[PDB]
Amino acid sequence: IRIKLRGFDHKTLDASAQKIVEAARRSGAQVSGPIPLPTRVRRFTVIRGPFKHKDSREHFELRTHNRLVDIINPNRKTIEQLMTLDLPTGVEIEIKT
Amino acid sequence: EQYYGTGRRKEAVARVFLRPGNGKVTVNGQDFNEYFQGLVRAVAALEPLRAVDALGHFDAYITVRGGGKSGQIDAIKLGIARALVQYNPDYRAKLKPLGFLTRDARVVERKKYGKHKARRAPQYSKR
Amino acid sequence: ARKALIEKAKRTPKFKVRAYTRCVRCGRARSVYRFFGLCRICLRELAHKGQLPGVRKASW
Amino acid sequence: PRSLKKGVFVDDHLLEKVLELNAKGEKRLIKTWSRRSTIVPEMVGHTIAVYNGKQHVPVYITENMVGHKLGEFAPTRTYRGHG
Amino acid sequence: ARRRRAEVRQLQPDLVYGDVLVTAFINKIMRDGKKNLAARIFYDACKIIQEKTGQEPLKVFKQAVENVKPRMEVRSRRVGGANYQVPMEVSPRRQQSLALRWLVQAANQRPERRAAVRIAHELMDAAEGKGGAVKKKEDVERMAEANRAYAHYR
Amino acid sequence: ARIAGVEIPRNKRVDVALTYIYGIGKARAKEALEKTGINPATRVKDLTEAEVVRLREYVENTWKLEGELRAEVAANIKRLMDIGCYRGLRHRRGLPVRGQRTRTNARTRKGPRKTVAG
Amino acid sequence: GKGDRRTRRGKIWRGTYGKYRPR
RNA sequence: CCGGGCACUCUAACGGGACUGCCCGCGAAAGCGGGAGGAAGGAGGGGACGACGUCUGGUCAGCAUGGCCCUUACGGCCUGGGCGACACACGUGCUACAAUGCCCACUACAAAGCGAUGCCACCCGGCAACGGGGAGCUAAUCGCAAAAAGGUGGGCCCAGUUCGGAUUGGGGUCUGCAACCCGACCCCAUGAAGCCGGAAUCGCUAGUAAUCGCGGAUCAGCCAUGCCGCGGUGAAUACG
Ligand SMILES: [Mg+2]
Ligand SMILES: [Mg+2]
Ligand SMILES: [Mg+2]
Ligand SMILES: [Mg+2]
Ligand SMILES: [Mg+2]
Ligand SMILES: [Mg+2]
Ligand SMILES: [Mg+2]
Ligand SMILES: [Mg+2]
Ligand SMILES: [Mg+2]
Ligand SMILES: [Mg+2]
Ligand SMILES: [Mg+2]
Ligand SMILES: [Mg+2]
Ligand SMILES: [Mg+2]
Ligand SMILES: [Mg+2]
Ligand SMILES: [Mg+2]
Ligand SMILES: [Mg+2]
Ligand SMILES: [Mg+2]
Ligand SMILES: [Mg+2]
Ligand SMILES: [Mg+2]
Ligand SMILES: [Mg+2]
Ligand SMILES: [Mg+2]
Ligand SMILES: [Mg+2]
Ligand SMILES: [Mg+2]
Ligand SMILES: [Mg+2]
Ligand SMILES: [Zn+2]
Repeated sequence: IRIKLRGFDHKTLDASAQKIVEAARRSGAQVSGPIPLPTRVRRFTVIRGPFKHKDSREHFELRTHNRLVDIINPNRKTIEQLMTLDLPTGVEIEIKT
Repeated sequence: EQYYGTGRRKEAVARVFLRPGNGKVTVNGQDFNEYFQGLVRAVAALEPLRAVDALGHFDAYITVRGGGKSGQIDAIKLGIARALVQYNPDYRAKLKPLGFLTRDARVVERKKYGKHKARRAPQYSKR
Repeated sequence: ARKALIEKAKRTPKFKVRAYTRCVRCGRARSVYRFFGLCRICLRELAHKGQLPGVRKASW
Repeated sequence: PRSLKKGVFVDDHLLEKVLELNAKGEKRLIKTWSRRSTIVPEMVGHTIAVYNGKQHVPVYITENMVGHKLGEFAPTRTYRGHG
Repeated sequence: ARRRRAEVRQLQPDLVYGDVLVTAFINKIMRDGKKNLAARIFYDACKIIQEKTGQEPLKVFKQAVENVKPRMEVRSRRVGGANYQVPMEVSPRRQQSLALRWLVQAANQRPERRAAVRIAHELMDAAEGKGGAVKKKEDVERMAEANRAYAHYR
Repeated sequence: ARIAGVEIPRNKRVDVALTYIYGIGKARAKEALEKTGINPATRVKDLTEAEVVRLREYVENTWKLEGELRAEVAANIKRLMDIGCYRGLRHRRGLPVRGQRTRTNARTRKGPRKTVAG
Repeated sequence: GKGDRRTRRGKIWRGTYGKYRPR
């Protein structure tokens, strides 16, 4: 079972990944560590002024950080315990297999 | 048995393994004179193997990726020098004075808004 | 011709090629970003106020 | 131009005019705005008043102007010269 | 620059003779970053030098550079309402720079179809006493000699 | 008058020499050599008379060329000019026909500059 | 040169394919 | 490709490391010169960041807002046209004027990005643009994607040329309700000026200039040779 968690802010995402890794060992299933995936960076470049000043620009970027967690064994006791966790609202999760 | 070196240069990364052998060198599964075919500076990578007399005493297995052929050549040189200095500490001399064991941190400069390039400015004209 | 243009763009046209994007904040028709639905001026204003999640000043 | 897998385009409001003429007294003066409509061989013999954006220019159709568009026979800009 | 003196760039000795002069000549031959093409041009010129005038190509090259080197040059300077060509000495670094630049330019002025033969012919021309570059050096030194009256205006 | 009433130059390869005929390009100068069994590498000055006559016959039978082609093009332009087409109007005045800008440039059609007092 | 559509270089400059720059 | 391993490269979080810290000399001192070590040495290289104020600077057409003005019209809807005009003048660019080159075939080596009315592998048909089937990928998995300059081999042999690709004729593809005014691309034919540019004028101090290709925003399509980025190859010179 593979859990992929993404977020805009890396600190809360890392905290969620560490929480998942730590809690997954309550009923140990040979936990596979939280691995980081390549951050995806979207860039936007705007003219600074409202009118006619093309040579002045401002750069903005939006980054998506991605982490992956795997459990080798199912561990149903530890699986149903993962339903109600402490998930920061900025962290978006996805479970799959 | 092995001796390892890592060499980075201008987006190019080289992994070098040294073994005792007749002197056969192989880059990315092919031959040296075939991978760098028709490139005059391709001998420069084996400069560290010439300052230390083990030019034909080491079989070298090299995997390069990234950058370009010249950057890969310099990455290979740095990796070979690092592997040689890992062969014994006494190889640091005759390599440090020639700078074979220093990273060259010259990267391409980023383009900036308002310029055609990193520093090339648009053509100017008063009036 | 500002309010009527905004409302007309918000309306469905007879042909699919007559639909064009406008800024959902000030109604601008030029330089409207698909990701946000906002024009560059409104995007800069909202980004400087911290109201665009994950959006930060870029420097590398 | 248009792809031959598609048919040659007529607005179907001017085609109805010439078609209805062809069996009901086939010669009159039609005013149209469909400059993008392609001339058809059936249209030969008719005088069509085509909008140039300001006025309807009368165009009398012949054989050697069948594959063109109506708008090519109503110039939209008046130039003369400089001076 | 106003503040300090520019630090000279130390070229890497070439991987055939270990000579930095060869590297500088190649850099003068190169354009648009095509270093391999310039090196091949020089080495084809060296081979042709090996065929005709069968002495050492390095010897012919160094002799050409020594023959083209100028000892005097005129610099412009306005004093009062008149411009003067003040004769001045040349540092050895500028001597080498001028010699290489003039050699490459004179070689490129020759009408031979291929560049590799142009460079070789110009090199063995400047080796003995002749060539466009030697003519340029003679012109420069004659100009500096014909202005010895203004040697105080520096 | 060697081929289609024109003299293709000697000392050049046959494919290169063929392009010297109005209406014959590089693509046709390869087609006319892959359908007459003649090597493009040979010079025109070295050709068997059978090759020359066969090439001339095939070329003059396959493609409209030279004066006939010029007549066709001029007739097409006259047809455009007479019917009052927009392209015909721009052909009358020597202005660009394919919708190019004329505020600047358009010198191939309009000729040399004719500076006036500003 | 790069302005000729009937060459590999010209097709590369225009970023298109055809007879002269096949894919 | 598998088992297997996290050695290595890499990925992304946390840390260390560089601070005139040490030795010699100069000087009250701040500091300056030299050396060792170190990946890195004297601000390590590049960004973000713009003081009190100035310019009656720009923007009422991005938005907001005082006053003035219109109110079956100076408001609103539709069709068509124009913003694409053209005796001329100027700015910024692109492509060249060739052999350190052009063309053809084979063969290498990147980075940063984008992708669900989407990216499209592969196969079939057309010279081709492209069309018809049709996997995989909500994407470190699948695709765009071919990198190009380069390397090897051959052809051209100093010509307005196998240089250069404007203009025009013809046949087509695709997007779009609709390519006439006014789209892009493919194929055939046409093959203009241009032989390195007057007075003059511009950029750039190192991975810089020059040169080569690649991606993105807007976007049905595209007039992008623009703009913002990315990497490949890689100089010359600074006496003063
Ligand atoms: Mg670059
Ligand atoms: Mg109005
Ligand atoms: Mg649209
Ligand atoms: Mg819009
Ligand atoms: Mg300075
Ligand atoms: Mg021809
Ligand atoms: Mg590890
Ligand atoms: Mg004012
Ligand atoms: Mg004003
Ligand atoms: Mg207002
Ligand atoms: Mg107001
Ligand atoms: Mg305009
Ligand atoms: Mg126009
Ligand atoms: Mg300008
Ligand atoms: Mg210009
Ligand atoms: Mg161009
Ligand atoms: Mg030609
Ligand atoms: Mg050509
Ligand atoms: Mg149109
Ligand atoms: Mg001429
Ligand atoms: Mg010429
Ligand atoms: Mg000027
Ligand atoms: Mg500076
Ligand atoms: Mg341009
Ligand atoms: Zn807005």
